[PDB]
Formats: sequence, structure tokens, C-alpha cells
Amino acid sequence: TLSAEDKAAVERSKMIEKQLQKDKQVYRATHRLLLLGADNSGKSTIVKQMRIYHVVKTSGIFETKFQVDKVNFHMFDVGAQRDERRKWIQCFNDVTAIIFVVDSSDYNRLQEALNDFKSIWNNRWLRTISVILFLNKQDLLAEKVLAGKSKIEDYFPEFARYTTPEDATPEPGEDPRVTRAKYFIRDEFLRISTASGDGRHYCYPHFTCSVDTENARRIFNDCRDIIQRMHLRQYELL
Amino acid sequence: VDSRVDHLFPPSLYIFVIGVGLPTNCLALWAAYRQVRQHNELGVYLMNLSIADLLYICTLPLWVDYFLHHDNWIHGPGSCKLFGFIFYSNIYISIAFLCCISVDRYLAVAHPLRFARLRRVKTAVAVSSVVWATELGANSAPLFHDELFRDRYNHTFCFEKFPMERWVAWMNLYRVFVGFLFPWALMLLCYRGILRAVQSSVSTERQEKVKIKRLALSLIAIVLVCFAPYHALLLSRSAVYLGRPWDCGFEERVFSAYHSSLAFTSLNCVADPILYCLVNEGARSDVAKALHNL
Amino acid sequence: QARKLVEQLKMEANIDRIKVSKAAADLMAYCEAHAKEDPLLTPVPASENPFR
Amino acid sequence: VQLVESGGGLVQPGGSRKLSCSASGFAFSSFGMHWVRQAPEKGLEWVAYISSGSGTIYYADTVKGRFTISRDDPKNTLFLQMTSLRSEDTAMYYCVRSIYYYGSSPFDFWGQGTTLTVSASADIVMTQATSSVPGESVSISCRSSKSLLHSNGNTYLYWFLQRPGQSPQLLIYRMSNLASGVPDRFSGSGSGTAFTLTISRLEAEDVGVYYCMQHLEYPLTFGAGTKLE
Amino acid sequence: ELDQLRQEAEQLKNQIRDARKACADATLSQITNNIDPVGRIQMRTRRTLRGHLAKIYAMHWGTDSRLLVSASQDGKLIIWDSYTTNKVHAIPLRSSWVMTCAYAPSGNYVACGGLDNICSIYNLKTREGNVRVSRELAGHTGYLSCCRFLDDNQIVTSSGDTTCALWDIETGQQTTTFTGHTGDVMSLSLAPDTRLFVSGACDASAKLWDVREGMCRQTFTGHESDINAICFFPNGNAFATGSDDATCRLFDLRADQELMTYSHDNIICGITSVSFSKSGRLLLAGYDDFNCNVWDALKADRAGVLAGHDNRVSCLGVTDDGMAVATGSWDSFLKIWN
Repeated sequence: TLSAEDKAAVERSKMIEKQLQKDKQVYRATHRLLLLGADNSGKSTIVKQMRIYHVVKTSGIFETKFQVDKVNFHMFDVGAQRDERRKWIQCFNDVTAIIFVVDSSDYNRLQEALNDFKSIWNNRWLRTISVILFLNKQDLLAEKVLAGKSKIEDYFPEFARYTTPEDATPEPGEDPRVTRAKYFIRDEFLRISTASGDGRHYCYPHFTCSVDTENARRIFNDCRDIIQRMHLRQYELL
Repeated sequence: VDSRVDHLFPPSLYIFVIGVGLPTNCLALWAAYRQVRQHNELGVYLMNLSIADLLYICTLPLWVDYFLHHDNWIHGPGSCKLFGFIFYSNIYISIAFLCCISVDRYLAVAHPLRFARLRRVKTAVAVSSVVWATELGANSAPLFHDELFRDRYNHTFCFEKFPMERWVAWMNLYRVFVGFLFPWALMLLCYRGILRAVQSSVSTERQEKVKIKRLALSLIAIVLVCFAPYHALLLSRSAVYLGRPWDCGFEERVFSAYHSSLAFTSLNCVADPILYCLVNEGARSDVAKALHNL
Repeated sequence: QARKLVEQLKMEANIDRIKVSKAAADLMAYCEAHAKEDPLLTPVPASENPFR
Repeated sequence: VQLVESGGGLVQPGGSRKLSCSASGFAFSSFGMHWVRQAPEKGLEWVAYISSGSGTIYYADTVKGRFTISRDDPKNTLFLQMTSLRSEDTAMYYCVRSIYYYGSSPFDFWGQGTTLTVSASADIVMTQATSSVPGESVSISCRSSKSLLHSNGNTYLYWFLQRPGQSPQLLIYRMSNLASGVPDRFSGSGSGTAFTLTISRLEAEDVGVYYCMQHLEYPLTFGAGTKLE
Repeated sequence: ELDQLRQEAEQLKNQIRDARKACADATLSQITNNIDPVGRIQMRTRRTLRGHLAKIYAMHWGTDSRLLVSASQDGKLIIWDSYTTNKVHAIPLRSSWVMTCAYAPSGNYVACGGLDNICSIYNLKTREGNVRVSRELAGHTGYLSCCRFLDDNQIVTSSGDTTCALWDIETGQQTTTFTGHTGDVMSLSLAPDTRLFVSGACDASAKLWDVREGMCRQTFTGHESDINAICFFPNGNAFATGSDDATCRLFDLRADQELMTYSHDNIICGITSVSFSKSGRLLLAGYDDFNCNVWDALKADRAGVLAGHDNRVSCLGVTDDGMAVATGSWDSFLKIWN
């Protein structure tokens, strides 16, 4: 009931559909990750290390592709964007996770970092998006608090009345002071986290120095946990 | 050639099962379809379980009047080969698709980052067609064999014969060891793996882990409570035969209990819609919306 | 920086505004003028619309 | 875009040949390609057709089992297999490029051609009754048997110009659309069965033979040809 | 002094507000009360365009009213034959985060851009059979959020660097940079005569710009928060804006004020796309609550809803002959309506 040229047009459309299916088969097999942080946060070095170990003037986004255990990850970080965030963040409400790198060896911009983390956590579009926060530059913090020049208690008064939780695990063997302080910062971020978690999304703390080569495995494990949780919600197992 | 009292328990238990299991399975099928429309493959297996339950429920009245008329089947030779086939094969269809649901869940929990191709709508419908075809084909044996079983005690014996024939006993050994235990073994292994994968979940609170445990235990205990008497009786009744076929010895008194264990099997048709479309909070929301769209 | 804002504000200040009755009547007049050629207000019979 | 084709020569009757069409300069895999032939001194004639993706193949009623058309996209060539050659197969074979979507111009490129020499129904017939005719206006005509206007609104009529020494070029596709590169002088019109092509002001480069073609239904029949001198 | 400049700015602003207050002698409702309500309009999904893997942010109708370009965050532009739902072209993008697309009026080009801060231009009609990148326009600092072809050689891009620009496609360099916003410019609508255009930003203000003289001509306010979509009334002397404060609003360039506001108490999601019909009697707005509402622009009653989409409607476009309306959403589907 339709002319021969229309037969060939329909065949062209069918080949295009087949190509689209071949593209979906790989679109479902890759996980999208959004990287966030500040200028002093060593997220650029993290990107460099991830690119090196695994797998142009004002370009506004840098897509880094890496894989581990035969699972493909695409990690995106905004390069040339402004300070405002409330609009181009609506574009990432279906990524697997958000990586938030924070530099905890400042004591000064740290309150701004907590404000940024709180703004991210409570965002009306980033619900159900778990956050993998990387407390970056831990050895710098260790050395800088061994020096003792800067008192943490004056920047944060509540640190004086604080003690190390029983769940600590300092592996190398270090001063209890550094462990207490770093867990204090982690606990500040975790208080912001658990304030309104409501089980819909989660926060996965980590102690990361950008030289560490275990960052990719940490992202992989957290992503696997997030996928397991959404599957348990999806296959109605919970 | 011995008869007993099987005319009040099965006859009314089927009434309860029909009256509660038509609507629950209709709702389960609707929820299955809505799961399918969302590109989720669990709805396919849910449909294939619910359709089996629906066929069983709609072919039950032949047997409610088979038992209420005191084992009298006045509904002819041709009908017994079809309705009896449905009534004697829906349990196997249902257990096979329950095993499929459990295996689907296991791959989606223990291995959430792999086996992407095996968890799609097209793969689910292909597996569904394969399961339907293979189960009907392997249950086909009591189709060609014309039953034509009457006896001198005012019976009619639609699809049932006391004593068993040569082929019925060897059919029953398959009907137990391949239609009940093997799908049950797979189901139990899959849910034990699913519960094994949850203790490593940082995200879920310990309350949710126990809440999952209760469902993963009920889903495999209801299978026992609904099927085990029937199949243990079938196995015992067949094993008596092959050691001494000519003696109507064991079939004398365990007849009434055998029919009761046959009727009691029909509860895994109101149990499935509950455990698979009403205990879940999200699926119940879709069911409510469906009931709110009319 | 402020001087530029003031200059732009001046350039925006001295323009000729017409009464909102005129603009309202113009929009209403445009809507009523091109009404028979609007398939969404007045649906075309289902033999000329190419999504039949 | 260029389509160089080769593989023809003197052939004993009953033998076999394989033609090739080597394509360079365009996306070969997205074009559906035809073979068109013309006898030493007669009009063009359609031979075969293979589609993009190789899923639709058509043949002429005169080569239905003797011939075989096939393509190799990664190697970017087009093949035509010929078996049991008769004396009515003496012709020059043309490689034609054709893509089909909304607004496309099929048959828009023609290869230079290869020569093959063999030693000693219910399909639309289109007739160009005139066989012969600077700065004036000419109105080459054409006629068909079945109406070419489809229910789409399209009128699948094509116009080709064959200059005295080379291969045909598309001038008008679907009765009204001037192809890319054709001057604004050429224009076409018609009604469904009778058609015409208008040259508003001739030139020394507009001399040749004008051929028509229908794409309404296979086979694609052409028409005898109108000569301008 | 700085105080002197600030006082001058306040004085001029008060003068502008006073002039606007004086000019508003009657509400559009007061005069539009005469107009008969359009009535409920039922529009049905005539076609459903499957094939996009991920969510859709953009679509643009062709001037021939039949072809259709759609942009999805999977990294594809698909050109549809809307009548037959065939796929004409499938254009893979170099950056997957596309969030605008345009279709050249002549039909030889389409444009796209996104978080890459580039407006790539694609050549649809090549001698070769494929669709190839014609040019990549660079120079914005923030993301590109809308692009609109003026002709085959000039395109206007709005960005999240508080800047809209005018480009010469042949010579990649910018020709005019339009500055004056203080937030991300989100949408952009060329006037019918292509001599002016409006752009709404993240500072709740919209501006009518002058393409040739390069300077902002008016500035409009009234919105409570950032503006997501903007479009010219077919007249060319008005434009409608949809914002995250859950309101649509109809400004007029000649009166330099606000005419009517399209809002409901039960609607609390933000408008994501706004487009008109041919007559301008129907204002079609795509919201975040998965449904596009249809507003009678003259009297601001809800005249229609097109709740076929599951996830939020990101784009919405009405064809040039008014025959159809297309809606793209975050559920990977395009729906053509009549």
C-alpha cells in the first residue's frame, strides 16, 4: 500500500533502529559518575591518577572513562563552569553516584565545604543519588596537626569536648590526636549526611590521599552497593 | 476399589481458593504488566505465574463438582483430558515460574553489575515460552492414554484410577522429583544467596535485613506447607505399587488423606499473589492506583 | 561598573510606552484574526491532518 | 563522489562474467545501488537492484535467474554476477547510486560504464513518441501507461540527460525537483500519465538524449529517448 | 561616589516603575473577559517516537512541519519523519551532555550544544551520504542552553555565563556579545523578523536584545525566581516566560510590563518549556509534574493537559503550520499530538 521508495525508507529506519539497539546494549553497561569539589580539593589530581592507572581552551566538561572488574565507568567533572550550581546539576539526577572531594587540611574553608556538602545533600534533584565523599589530603592533615601551630579547637569549639569513637581503625599506627581530629571532621560531614538521609540515598565516607591507588576500587565497591540497594528496591525484595 | 469420605473438605476449600484467588491473581497480573511496562523483567515471570494460577482457578469448578457429586464426572470423556490436564499441570507451571522469579532476583542482588543481557523483557518472554512449552510437553503423558476408568462402587473416576497403572506411577515419580523438589532446591538456594548478599549492605538498616529475611523464609516455607503432603503421599503411594502392585493394601485407608492432600495443594494460588504483589509496598501502591482508576 | 548600570538604566528609561489597553487589544486582535488557520483551537477534520 | 566500474569484454555465448563497481568518495553503505544497461544503439534498461543492508534485491524479468547482484560494503565495491550470456546482453552497463529517505534524490550519480559484448507483462510501459527535435525553448515530452502519482502525493518520474559522450546525469527527480548542480533553466511538470521537461534557454552543453524513468514499481522501465540536435 | 551612583540607580528604577504603573490602565483580564473561553481541548498521541536511549532535553520542528530533530543525553540527535515515524538520520554527538538543539530554517543544518560549552553545527545535506560536523563555535565560559539559527550563516547562543552571543558560522569568531544578565541565561526566542530576540535568565529577568546594535533594549521583571523557558508570541510584540516559581507570565515589549500570569494553586512544579500555537490563543507549557498544560493565553485558564508522559517534560514545540505539537520528556520518548 506504499511505494517502493517507502520500502527502502522503512528499511533505512529499521537499520537505524538496529544501530540504536546496539547503542542501548552498551548504554546500560556503563555507569555515570559526577565529580564535585573545590579548587583546593585535589580532585584534578584524582582525575589524573584515575586516567593514568585505568584506561581545547574553555571546554566546559571533562569526561574521564575508566573501568574495573570489566565494568565501565564514565566520570564527568565540570571544568569551566561558574560558581552557581542549581541548574546544571539537574542534568545529573540519574547518575550512579556523586563523588565529593573535600580538602580537610585547611580548617578555614572547611565550613564552606560543609555548607556546599549540605547544599548538595538536600538538593531537590539529587535525592536517591548516593554521595561518595572523599576526605582528601589526610597525610598533610596528619603532619599539620603534628606541627600543632593551628589549633583545631578555635576554628571549631566543639572539638575540645570530643573524643574518638570506638569504631576507629588507624591501621599504620599514629597519634590518637590525628585520628580524633580526622574522625571529628568525618563525623561533622556524617552528621550533615544522616540529618536527612531517610534511607533514600546514602553517604560513603573515605580517607583519601590523592596518591592512593585504591580510589577506583572504592568507587567500584560503593557503586556496587548502590546498585544492590536499588535492585533490592526494584525486584521488590525489600 | 475402596472409597472414603472426600466430599466436604476439598469441595469447600476449592470454593475459598476460587473466591479469594481470582481477584488476587487478577491484581497480581495487572501489577506484573505495570512492572513490564517499566522495562522491568520481573513482571514477565509474574504474568506467567499469574496466568497459570488463573487457569487453575478457572478449571477448578470441574473438580468441585467432581468431588461434590461424590466422585461422579458426568462431564464426558473429552473434558477430563483437558480440564484435568490444566488442574494437574498448573502446580508445576507455577512452581517453575516461581523458580524463575527467584533466580531472576538472585542475579539482580548478588550480581547487580553483571548479566545485563539475561535481565531484559525479551529474554524474560523467551524463557517464559520455553518453560511453558517444556512443562506442557513433559506433562503431556496423561493425554493420549484414554482414562475410561469406571468401577463397581458408583464412581466415575475422572483422570484418577485406583490402583495406579504402569505409566501413572512412573509418571508420579517424575511429577515429584522433577516438578517439586528440583524447583524447590533452586528456589531455596537462590533465596539463601539473596539473604547472603544483604549482610554486606552498608546502606540497609539491620531492621530491613530482618524484614527481608522474613519474606525470604516465608516464600520457601509456603511451598512446603502447600505441596509437601501431596507429594509425600504421591511418592509413598507409588512406592507401595512397584514393590507389590497386585495388592490394594496401602490404597485402602490413605485414600481420603490423599484427596485431602490434593485439595490442600490449591492454596499456592492465593499464597502467590499475596507474597508477590501485596506484601510489597510499591506494588500495593500500583494496585491501589489501579483500583482507583475504576 | 556602576556608571555602566546607570547609563543602561537611562537608555531603558526614556522609551515610549503605550497603554496596556492598546497592547491587550492588539494581542486579542491577533488571536481572533488568525483563528480559522489554527488547527489546535479548531480541529481540522480527520482527512486533512497528516497524523490520521 | 565517483563510481569507477570494470570487468567487461568480448565473451563467448554461454560463458560467464562478473562485473564490479568500485565506489569512492561517498558513504557507500547507506546507498542502494542499481545496474542499468543500454544496447549499443538503444535506450537504457534496468537490470537489478540491491538495497542498503542487502535485504531487498530485485531483478529484471529478463535476467531473473541468469544474473546475481551482490555488494561488499567493507571493501566498498558492487558486484553483478552473470551466467549463460546471450546475444541480447550486448550492452554498456552502468553503476547507479540511489538513497531513499524523505527528500532524497535517487539515481543522482551514474558511473562511467563498462562494455560487454557477446559474439554471434503487467509492468508500466513509457513511450517518448518524439525521437528528434540555441537560445530557444524546447519542451521534450513523455507518456506513461499507469498513473505515476501515488497516494503520498509524489509522482515518481525521473529525468536523465545523456550527453553525446558520457553517462547520464540526473536532471529532475519526482517530476518537479531540480537536482543539485542542474541550472535553473531546466524544469519539469506533469499530471500522472503525461509529462514534460522544459529547457528555458538552450546551450551548446544541453545537446544529447533525454530519458525518462519511473520508480513507482519494479521493474524500472525507461522509455526510448528524445534526441536533440 | 559609589553612594551617589547607587542613589542614581535607585532613582531611575523608581522612575521606571512609576511610568510602568501609570501606563497600566486596564488588565488584560479586564479586556479579555469578553473573549469566549477556548474550551477544553483533547489532544491525543498520534505518534510515539521510540529510539532514544536516555532522557531528552531538546527538540526543534522543521520549517517544513514534518521533519524533527531531537536531542538526548545519551549523545544522539535523531531526525524523525514525524508523519511516518521513520528515523531519517542518527547523529552521534561528541559530548553526550547536549541540552539544546536547533533546526536551520533552510533545513541544511542542525545545531546542538550543552555542558561542553560549544555550539556544534551539523551539515545534513552533503554530497557524501553522511551527516558531518560543519563547525564548532567556542568562546562561551558557561554551558550552552539554547541556540537558534537566524540563517544558514548566523546563529545566536545563550549560555550560563550570563551572556548571549551572535556568531558568524563561516568565520567562527563572535560578532556581538550580549551582556547584562546576572545569572545563567536559560532560554532564547528569535523574533519572527529575526531583528530582535529575548532571553530569560537565572536572575528572574528577561531582556529584549537588538541583534544589529548589540545592546540590551529593555529589561522585564516580575518573576519570583529563575526563568526556564521563553518564546515569542506570533505577533512579535510579546513573549511568554515559564519559571521555577511555578508560573508562566506574558510580557509585552511596547507596554514594557507584565500582562497576565498563568498559575494554579495545585501546581507547584516549575515550568520547563513554553511554546505558542499559531494564533497565540493557546500557550502550551511543559511542567515538572510529567504533564504539559495548555493555557488560553488571552484569559489564563487551563484549557488542556497532555499527561501522556511518565517523567518530566523537558521540551515542547509547535509546528509552523500549527497542525501538530510535539513533546519530549525524560522518559526517552517523543509524542506528537493533535
